[PDB]
Amino acid sequence: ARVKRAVNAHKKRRSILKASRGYRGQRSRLYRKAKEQQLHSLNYAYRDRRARKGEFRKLWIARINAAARLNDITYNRLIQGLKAAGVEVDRKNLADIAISDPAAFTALVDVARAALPEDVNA
Amino acid sequence: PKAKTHSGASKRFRRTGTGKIVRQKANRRHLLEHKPSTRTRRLDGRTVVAANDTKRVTSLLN
Amino acid sequence: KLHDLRPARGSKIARTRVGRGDGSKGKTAGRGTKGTRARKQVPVTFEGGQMPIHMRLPKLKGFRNRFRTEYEIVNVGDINRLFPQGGAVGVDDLVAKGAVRKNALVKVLGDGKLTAKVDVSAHKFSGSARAKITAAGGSATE
RNA sequence: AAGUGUCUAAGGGCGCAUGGUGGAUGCCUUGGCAUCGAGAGCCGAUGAAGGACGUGGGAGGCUGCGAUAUGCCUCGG
RNA sequence: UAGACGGUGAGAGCCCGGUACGCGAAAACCCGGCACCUGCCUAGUAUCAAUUCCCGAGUAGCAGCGGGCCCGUGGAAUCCGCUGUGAAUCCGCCGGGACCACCCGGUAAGCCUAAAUACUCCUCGAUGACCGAUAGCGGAUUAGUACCGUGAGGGAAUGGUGAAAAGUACCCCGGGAGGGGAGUGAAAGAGUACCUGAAACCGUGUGCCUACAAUCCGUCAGAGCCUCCUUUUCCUCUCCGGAGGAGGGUGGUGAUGGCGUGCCUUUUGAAGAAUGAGCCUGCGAGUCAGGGACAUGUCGCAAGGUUAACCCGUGUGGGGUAGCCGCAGCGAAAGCGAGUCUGAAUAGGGCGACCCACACGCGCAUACGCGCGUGUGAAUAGUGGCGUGUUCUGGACCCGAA
RNA sequence: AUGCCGUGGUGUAAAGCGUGGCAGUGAGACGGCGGGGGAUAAGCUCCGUACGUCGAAAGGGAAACAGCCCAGAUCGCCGGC
RNA sequence: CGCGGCACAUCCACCUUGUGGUGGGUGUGGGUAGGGGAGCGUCCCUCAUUCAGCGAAGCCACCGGGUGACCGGUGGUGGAGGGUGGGGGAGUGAGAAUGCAGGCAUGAGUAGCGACAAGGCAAGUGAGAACCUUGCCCGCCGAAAGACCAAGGGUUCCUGG
RNA sequence: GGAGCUUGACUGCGAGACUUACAAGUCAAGCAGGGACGAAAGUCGGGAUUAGUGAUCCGGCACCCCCGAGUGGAAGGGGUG
Repeated sequence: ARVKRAVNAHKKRRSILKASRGYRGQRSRLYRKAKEQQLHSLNYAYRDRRARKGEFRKLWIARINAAARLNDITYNRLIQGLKAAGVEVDRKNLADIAISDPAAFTALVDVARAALPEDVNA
Repeated sequence: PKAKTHSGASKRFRRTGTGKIVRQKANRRHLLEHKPSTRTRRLDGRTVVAANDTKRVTSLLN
Repeated sequence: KLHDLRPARGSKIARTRVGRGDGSKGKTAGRGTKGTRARKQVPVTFEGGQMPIHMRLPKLKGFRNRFRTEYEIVNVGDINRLFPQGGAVGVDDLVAKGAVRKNALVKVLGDGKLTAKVDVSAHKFSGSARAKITAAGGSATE
């Protein structure tokens, strides 16, 4: 019973290549070189989605800091004040507010300033 | 085509009526002047195979 | 029919094909080494160079008698339950009931209370067998 | 005045459309391997096996054939 | 009594060659039968006295050296061979595992002997959970050829048009090959370099990015264009379309930022400046026999189980009881038996038999259980086949030495 | 001082023991702590720890970094501490 | 930690309450050598069934689906053998052995083109001429680059195409 | 250290433990027989302990009816030392 092992292998070849399309040079043409890249690419996606989440926090923080400085207040005391106020609002939508409605951001700043106690002593 | 039994094992080990194999001790065939009767009694008799090589011995006999 | 005919559940274990990738079993597959075992099977006898147990231990004492006529052993308790009515016990009858190897001489053991008063036409009875047979009321033969 | 400011593709990259090279896969077979059963189990100094040379109306080889030469005679199909 | 296969323009019982089945041999050969021919016997069978001879000769046997038989000169028989010596013919001689007395058996050194058994160059008929052109014999084709080698020897590649050649008339470019137009053709997207026609590779057309910018040549964010497309301002031309565009969503491309040291093997340890791979396609590496062994799961039976060789028959079924494992083991062995051995005995010890929520008869006990029997229904198992894993001898996972 | 054996409680999910089947390992490295060999030496070598990590563990930090610090990735999330 | 989706042990209550499963809770789930468990897929025989020249296999592109190996539909090419399920059996899955057979790449339109004897012009055949033919010059070996035999080769000699 | 008498520098066993990969090594109260010292109780299975040793096969001496290749014997083999 000779089986002619071409077909079964071709399923892998055409699948991996059609997914690997777009890669430069001997990456989107060669099965055995493409296969390497899918391994590296997918390990990269695996860690990059998580890093992406952290990255977006970094961006949101920077923008909040910018608007906060426009209202003459730091990010530190901003978050401290909002926590004291119980305003459990995430940094994503807070940074959104910074653009959609800067006045609302100013209002939240006044709330934080009022909620903050007096100084840096305890 | 057909299994062989190790002739030395068949000439040194004795299977009992159950799943046990015993070993003859005889470190007493060369010099017997310095050995006390205590030692020769330790060697006299027949001793069950220690469980540390039965998985090998049973295949050597069979 | 054949299209409803199925194997028994738990039987027909699939053959673990060995050298078919890392997810199936492995590249080295059992022989995960580079020494002798990787390339060939060492005789089970060889221990390493030191004297194996086959020469280390002393030769089993004694010999074997060539002229040893081994007798088949008949359980008197089996006689008790097999022939509760007694009457007569022949060797052909006992082998007809399958209690002893065919075409062989026999002996009688006494391990078992004998109540059947029956004479036994056979060979080589033990003294305790005579005690039990005469207890029942029978007679020993040879 | 000072500043913002698209547009170049010599020639490369990626992806589509369409061709070429190659003859893999699929399907097949003028062909082979391994077996059961049944025969024969020898040829040859009457010149064996196997070959060179040659033979056809038409160049060469294979199969057949031997100065009677891709054939002759006889009994049958 | 034909539905086996194959072919015919596609999957045919009824189209065809055939099959089932029945016929069929002048002549030759083989076999068998018949007749002729050839060839053996004018008995030694039986009862008996046992005077005499005979029953295979440089043989047997012995000794020495060797072979081989499980038998490695060893206590070494039987058998064979060589070398020296060297007997007897029934009150004999040799063998029955050194050897000797007794006992049973057969009469050597002379010849022949079919069947049962093994094998297949070759020739029949059939089969196939065998191959389908890098497989099968190396050889499907000018194959043991071309070719290599002083030579012995070594030893390739090349299959497929189409149902039918109907192998593209004729015309036009071109020296021709080649191509286009016509035409046959179901189809030329089947044209001799040809069924199907992938990839590497080459190249063209075109959407998009790129000439101040370094990073296994990716991933994730991610603007702007391109293409597809929904709603919609809007064109009112509306029985049409949706043009261009905002917004939304696919498929490409991707400015620019972040992150990030090829794969395999071997290594204490690798991105590698350790090795290996130019790429693509195809080929290829833990498998099998055996009434093997060990263990395990399922399936037959149930103190049994099971048949091998072999016979019958038509598919692989029915028979076949020789044998195997189990059933009682211990001991060097004799041997005896739930005991057995060492041992004066075992008081002890090696090995194996015997587990109750409990009644009845019975001794002991405050209660609780020791023991002989039946159960208040109390405690249990091997064997064979098919699988799985391992293992043994078999080339033994494959390739590779000098 | 720790550590070891055993014992009575508390606590704990599997960790242990015995008997079987089938393999691997049988070349270790570094750091911390005690040593010895050495030169008061070494990214040297040889020992012990129920001391750890790598080996066989990605991630964050040490600028870069198998062995140091924190921490043991089932998968997803444009959510937090 | 939170919010959802898979899985493995143990446990709670159930359906054939250790064969086998349903709802829920807790804990667990990095992993090479290695053990174990459960599967996909190519080919082939058989049984049931069945699409199929109103177009299968194979191949190509697209859109979808599955935790994964992988699968389906549509359209195109092609033009005759494949699907589903229960079973059986493997010459069964290649990314690597300085692997093999075949084809094509990079190197690259790079090197090299073969004694340090030398070619040139005209006319002409011819679609096309440095290289062929016929003339005129030049040059070279000339004890060899000349002229005859042997071995060897086996028609390579001449004509015509 | 010293003195008198002696030979347990024994026989057949030894539960149960340590130790250890295995082989191997090591200790063992107590019991039967028989004996020594001891008026007795009691000690004694070599040396205050640890070093003074060498697996298997084969061969040799003595002993034990264990077998005895048809039987009875023997060769030879087997068991104990």
